[PDB]
Amino acid sequence: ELFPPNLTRRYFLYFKPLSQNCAAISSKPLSVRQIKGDFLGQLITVRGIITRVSDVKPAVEVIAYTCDQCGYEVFQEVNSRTFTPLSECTSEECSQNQTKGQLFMSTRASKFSAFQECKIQELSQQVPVGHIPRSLNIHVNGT
Amino acid sequence: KRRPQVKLTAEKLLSDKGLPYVLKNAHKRIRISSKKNSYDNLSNIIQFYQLWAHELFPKAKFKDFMKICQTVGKTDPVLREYRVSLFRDEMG
DNA sequence: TTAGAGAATTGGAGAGTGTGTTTTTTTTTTTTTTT
DNA sequence: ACACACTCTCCAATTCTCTAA
Ligand SMILES: [Zn+2]
Repeated sequence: ELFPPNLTRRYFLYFKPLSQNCAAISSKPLSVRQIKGDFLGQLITVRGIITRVSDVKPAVEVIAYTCDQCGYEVFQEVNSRTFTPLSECTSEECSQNQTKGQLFMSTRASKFSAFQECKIQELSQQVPVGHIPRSLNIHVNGT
Repeated sequence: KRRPQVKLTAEKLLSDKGLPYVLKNAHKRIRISSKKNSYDNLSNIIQFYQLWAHELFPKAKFKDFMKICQTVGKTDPVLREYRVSLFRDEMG
């Protein structure tokens, strides 16, 4: 494909859990102790108090580059927390012209999304005797 | 084997993309004026030849394009046949 | 005078190898037990 | 194992030289 489809998705998408009055686990709140390792991958609901909130900063999704000699553009998609930027124009036309041109990054055609990180903690009146309260890290993107 | 090297060659020049384009367009491209300086008009002549050289064969520096052209221009008989054909057309 | 056949010199493609990385105050705001 | 620094090697691109038409 010419470019990754993520580059032109102008929208965000989210799921809203089942109404408990129609009801399933996503409708039934869990305290931060009940979130065992069994739940990894699932959609759940959590009840608690927020302890701290970060301020908004951008995160990359698709990065855009320009090749100087052959005047051609290439894209890279980022999922992990870190990445290596590109540094060689591997395009077949550029290669067959033996044109070992240099790649440079561009903001004006890259795609970002808003990011924020928070932390949630269990209610003090639900802590069992002699224990210290536990907490979870929450991530938030889009609108 | 390693990948063979890519070069300028008379086949590119004799292609329709090549030298016929210059003869098809040069009369319309360049324009001198007494109304502008020597340096002005002199600079103007090189524009078209530079852009054409890039479009033909982007490997190398402009000077290297000219000096490369000298070798094949003096040696290849088919290219020389084409050139005497031009000057015969004017003898026509 | 052109050109084509053979020899010598050089460039860098690219393949290979070894390597490094995780990890006693001194000054100032606040709670607590001690005279 | 994953980017780097550095070493080694082979192969063909190039220019130079000699010969004859
Ligand atoms: Zn390129």
